[PDB]
Amino acid sequence: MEMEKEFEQIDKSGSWAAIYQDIRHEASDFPSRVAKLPKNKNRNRYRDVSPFDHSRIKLHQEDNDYINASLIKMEEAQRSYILTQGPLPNTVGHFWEMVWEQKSRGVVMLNRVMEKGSLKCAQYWPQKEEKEMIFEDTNLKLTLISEDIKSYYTVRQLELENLTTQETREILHFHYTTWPDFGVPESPASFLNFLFKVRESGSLSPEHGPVVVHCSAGIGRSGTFCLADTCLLLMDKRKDPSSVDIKKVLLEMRKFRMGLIQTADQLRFSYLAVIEGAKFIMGD
Ligand SMILES: OCc1ccc(-n2cnc3ccccc32)cc1
Repeated sequence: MEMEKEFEQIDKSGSWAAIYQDIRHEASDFPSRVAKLPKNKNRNRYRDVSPFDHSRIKLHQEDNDYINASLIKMEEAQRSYILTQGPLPNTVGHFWEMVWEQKSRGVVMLNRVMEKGSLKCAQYWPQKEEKEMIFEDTNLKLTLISEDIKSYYTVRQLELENLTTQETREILHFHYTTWPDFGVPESPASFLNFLFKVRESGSLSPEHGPVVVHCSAGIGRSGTFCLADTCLLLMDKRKDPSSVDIKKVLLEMRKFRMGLIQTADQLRFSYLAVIEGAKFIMGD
């Protein structure tokens, strides 16, 4: 079926939970043996969210190459994304090592450091120009260059230096600051505006390594971001945009990381975002 009318048909019939449970039943199951080794317990935030072995990002280290991060490679859309958990106190150096080694231009953050009165990820970037951060375990230096605070999101320019070679690179930090502590946003307008700002920066384009996107577990809000982006790109590429099937795209992405889209409300929000976004791309 088309999307917008499949949407109204699920709303009127109140069957979002049944649709979402079908997706969970059909989703791929691949091994995640490296994630579960005892030496990696303090490298995982949640015991039930792990990268598959076949798609995990490897650190370029011989001691321990493990990080909780996955490469999502979308062949028809010609887009790739790295989805990862929010960094832990003992993985902030690994996180920036990955950004460096994978040649990423942008980092997309979809959570606040504290939500619901608890810490959802480490404070992993510097907050003042004159107070830079040094990660001694991976030999990197990170400096805040500039910060632009808007009503729904903040964009930061960062300098990452590999202290071993003295090479430097400019990284863009795109921080969506207004996702509610409970539920999903009422309108997708600010989330779509944010997605378009990431696109306009070059961070999603083939002349760079994959964008790094995270929330707390790296599967819920993070899954919503890449699902909406890929569906909109396919609607631009195909002769028949109504052929794009958001459930089929989500199941393809779940071949590369488990659990993408965590609730039926996140599934409905993803439909809403793609529907509204497809009107702005053209003229309605
Ligand atoms: O790239 C954004 C983009 C491109 C095309 C379209 N689009 C045009 N006609 C359509 C019919 C059905 C569904 C989507 C449609 C939307 C969004």
